[PDB]
Amino acid sequence: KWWSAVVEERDAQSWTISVTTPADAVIGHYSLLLQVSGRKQLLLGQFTLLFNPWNREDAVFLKNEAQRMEYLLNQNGLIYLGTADC
Amino acid sequence: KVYVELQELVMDEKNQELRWMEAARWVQLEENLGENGAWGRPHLSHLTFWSLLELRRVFTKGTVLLDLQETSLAGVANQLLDRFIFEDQIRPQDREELLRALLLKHSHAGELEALGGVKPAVLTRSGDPSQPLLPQHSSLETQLFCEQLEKIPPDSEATLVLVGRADFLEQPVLGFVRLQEAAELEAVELPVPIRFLFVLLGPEAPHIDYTQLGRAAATLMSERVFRIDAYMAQSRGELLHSLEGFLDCSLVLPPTDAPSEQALLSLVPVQRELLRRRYQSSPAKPDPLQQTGQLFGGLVRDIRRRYPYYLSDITDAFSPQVLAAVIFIYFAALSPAITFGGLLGEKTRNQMGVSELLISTAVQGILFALLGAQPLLVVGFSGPLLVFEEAFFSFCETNGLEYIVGRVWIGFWLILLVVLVVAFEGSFLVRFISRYTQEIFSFLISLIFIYETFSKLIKIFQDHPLQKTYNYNVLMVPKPQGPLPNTALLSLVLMAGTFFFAMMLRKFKNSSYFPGKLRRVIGDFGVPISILIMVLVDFFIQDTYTQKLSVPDGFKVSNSSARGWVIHPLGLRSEFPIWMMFASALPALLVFILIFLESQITTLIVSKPERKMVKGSGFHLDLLLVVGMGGVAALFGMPWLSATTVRSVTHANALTVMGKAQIQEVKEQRISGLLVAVLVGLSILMEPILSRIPLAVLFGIFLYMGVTSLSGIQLFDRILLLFKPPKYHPDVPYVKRVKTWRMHLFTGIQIICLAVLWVVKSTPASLALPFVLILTVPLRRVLLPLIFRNVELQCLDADDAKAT
Ligand SMILES: CCCCCCCC(=O)OC[C@H](COP(=O)(O)O[C@@H]1[C@H](O)[C@H](O)[C@@H](OP(=O)(O)O)[C@H](OP(=O)(O)O)[C@H]1O)OC(=O)CCCCCCC
Ligand SMILES: CCCCCCCCCCCC(=O)OC[C@H](COP(=O)(O)OCC[N+](C)(C)C)OC(=O)CCCCCCCCCCC
Ligand SMILES: CC(C)CCC[C@@H](C)[C@H]1CC[C@H]2[C@@H]3CC=C4C[C@@H](O)CC[C@]4(C)[C@H]3CC[C@]12C
Ligand SMILES: *[C@@H]1O[C@H](CO)[C@@H](O)[C@H](O)[C@H]1NC(C)=O
Repeated sequence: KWWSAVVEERDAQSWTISVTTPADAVIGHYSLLLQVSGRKQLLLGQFTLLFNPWNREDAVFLKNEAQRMEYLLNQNGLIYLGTADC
Repeated sequence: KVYVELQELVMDEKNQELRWMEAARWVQLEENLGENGAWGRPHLSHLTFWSLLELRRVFTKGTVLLDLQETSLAGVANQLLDRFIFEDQIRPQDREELLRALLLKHSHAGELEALGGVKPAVLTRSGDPSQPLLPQHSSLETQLFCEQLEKIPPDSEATLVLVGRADFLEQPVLGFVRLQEAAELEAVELPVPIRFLFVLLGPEAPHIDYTQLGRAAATLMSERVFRIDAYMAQSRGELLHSLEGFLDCSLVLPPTDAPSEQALLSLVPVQRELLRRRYQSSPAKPDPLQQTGQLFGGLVRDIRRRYPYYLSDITDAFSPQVLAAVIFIYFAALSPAITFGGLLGEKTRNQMGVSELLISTAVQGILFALLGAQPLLVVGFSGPLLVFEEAFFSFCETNGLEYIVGRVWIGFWLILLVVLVVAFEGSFLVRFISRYTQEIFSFLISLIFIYETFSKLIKIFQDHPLQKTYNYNVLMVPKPQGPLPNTALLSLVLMAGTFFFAMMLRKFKNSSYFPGKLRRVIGDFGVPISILIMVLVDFFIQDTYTQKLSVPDGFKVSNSSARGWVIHPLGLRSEFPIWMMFASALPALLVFILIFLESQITTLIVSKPERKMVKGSGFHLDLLLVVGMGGVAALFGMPWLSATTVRSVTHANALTVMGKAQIQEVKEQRISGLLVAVLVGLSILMEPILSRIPLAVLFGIFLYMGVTSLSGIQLFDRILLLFKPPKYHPDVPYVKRVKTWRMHLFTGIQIICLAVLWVVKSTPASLALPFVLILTVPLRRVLLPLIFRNVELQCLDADDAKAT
């Protein structure tokens, strides 16, 4: 439920790592770095963290999947103009 | 070949009068006229892409007057403009002003300076020229070739290319004229008749530079295939067909951000094939350690490699850095000379002494600077040579043998040995001495130098111990006969002070303080400045005694009753035995191995590729010079010398110019070593100056040279990496491509070798050090691959510091 990482699959040459972030994490651009003992920091890469309407513990949690696609994923919107009777 | 002249319509500076001025000329190769009034360097013609694109466009709709019966520029221009109008290329209202422009005065290079120069002009409907409106671009040919006629054959015919800009024109126009008979015109001053006339008029337009247009037309006329086609063309299409083949065989070179010679020479097959295609239709046809297997081949190649640089070897020394290096290496070669000469005189009963060593060092250094292929080496006496001198003296005194005559015969054998070695190119065995042996030897020699300097300071302390009470009335001749107050402590203070000042000025050279050039200067003279400061410091303390430099009284033999300047090989007082004349070869053998190893390893260290020496180093000439000079000096009762490592490394370092951490260049010249040798020879007459220089200042200088000579040794760097954590380790191939423990095992094996050599040097059998050092070559070449991979050895033992 916080920042964490676990190796899920591993061969002799690579680790498949599952990384979690907290449900109340600060959003924005992130840098991921790896510290090996006896070694200096190494930048693994960059990722962007966003609010999560799909997560129950998030403050923006939306109960409905249809509501989630409509109110977050749909880029084709409708703005209603005119008058009340037209 | 034919003459092609390009003239451009320009306006002058004094009367603002438009006229024609020649901008370039062609006799196959193209010459351009600069603004100064002189012709630039002739060059192969290169064309812009836009000039050829526009030349093809105007030529396609161009005006051709072939076999035209005119013999004057007025007659040609009248007919050319008459068919211009007939071809609807210019309007009849334009004929009057265009004819006025063509039959103008054609100036040449003889009146550029007489006039006020020329500026580009555009013809207007009014007579006065218009200032060009498009952005001006200065000619690339003028900037590159100009900012600094007998080749015309008698039967050759000329071509005139005229380019001009007129604002009152719809589109650029090309007029091509081939006269029926080659005639002389007032436009060309040269006495060559004109056959062809190119006229390129038009308005200012984008992507059209009329100077480049004229250059393209003149280059096309200068081409042999097109010119033959031009002579035999009876229609415009035949000229057009020849132009298409010219463009078909042209090579366009696109811009690149990383130009190189090798990538450019990858187009040699393309250029050859294009030239072959062009002429396939025309009737014309297109017009230092290697072994050579030859006696004295290495010596001759060594001479030919370096002797052409002799003029630079004198002029490159005209810098204050060279003078500072002279002042440095003078002391650095004089103090060991005095010390070793005193030891030689003490051991050999003054048969060979200080004066002999001084004169031998001077003469041999002068000759080596004048004739050596690597003049950065310092030639002087060394420790192993002293050990050989004592061993040979003991042997000669054991069997009742004269020592100096045995030295004469050893040198006589040395001459034969070095002649045989050079005649068989034996110096190519040096290539088997890799970075392993070189760095081991350099590190050992620097450590020995530092240890001996500290031992001299320690001996000063033992001679003058710190005690509560001293005898004050002690005799002061010729040296302290007892302990003296304040002597050892002042020696320590002087040594520490001169070392500290030298290191501070070395850091000041690389610092960011003061004007940089002044800091670079001050830093170059850092060792002389420190020497002067501490010499003054000891000068102003008069009561305390410090041991000073002592030179021989004069240029006399060190022992008048034993020998003269010249030694008789048959004996001085007793007849020299016959058997020793042949048995001198074995000690001569040992001396040859000692001198060969020391000198060639020093040459390898000094002339490394990472040291940025471009003048070359000769491994055959220098060995021959050093050993032959030693063999000759043996006949005069003088020591044979060798290219010492510490002195030569210091000499090369004092001539190295640093970049903005990275080696930039080295002042490789013959004057610095020559001046050091001359000063060493003159040191006898400089007694009032040298007698005020204490030995403690020179000891601090020696410590500085010892700690400085470790800069370029990877063994020292890896030993430091032993005390340094891996994460800190630098980005070098032997760190990034070799495991840390493997690198440290490599360093530990080198350390074991260093300990073995130090132990060997500590025993009386210290003359076997060259052979044990040689044994490190079979180590690296056989036993090291048995525990290290080829990758690890390439990364660790790299000749030029490469990542395999
Ligand atoms: C000894 C001078 C006495 C001071 C007299 C007072 C007058 C005085 O010396 O200052 C003005 C003058 C300014 O002139 P300016 O800035 O043009 O001179 C720069 C200076 O020579 C640097 O050392 C150079 O860098 P580098 O090292 O060659 O890489 C740099 O060249 P570049 O490489 O950047 O292109 C030069 O441009 O000098 C100073 O730089 C300030 C240091 C004051 C020096 C004070 C030292 C006590
Ligand atoms: C960077 C510049 C160099 C820095 C290193 C300093 C080394 C100085 C030499 C000390 C060793 C030495 O020489 O001591 C040895 C001497 C001699 O002993 P002895 O019994 O007379 O000798 C016996 C031989 N006989 C029988 C021929 C006489 O001991 C002394 O007199 C003791 C006093 C030592 C003073 C040390 C000065 C302070 C050093 C610390 C500074 C940080
Ligand atoms: C390589 C150099 C050292 C030459 C090798 C030395 C041998 C081969 C030669 C060189 C000069 C020779 C000497 C020249 C002259 C004489 C005088 C004669 O009445 C007795 C023999 C004697 C003394 C010779 C002995 C052999 C000798 C010593
Ligand atoms: C010079 O040589 C002589 C005799 O060969 C010897 O007696 C004398 O001690 C030597 N001089 C010196 C200073 O050793």
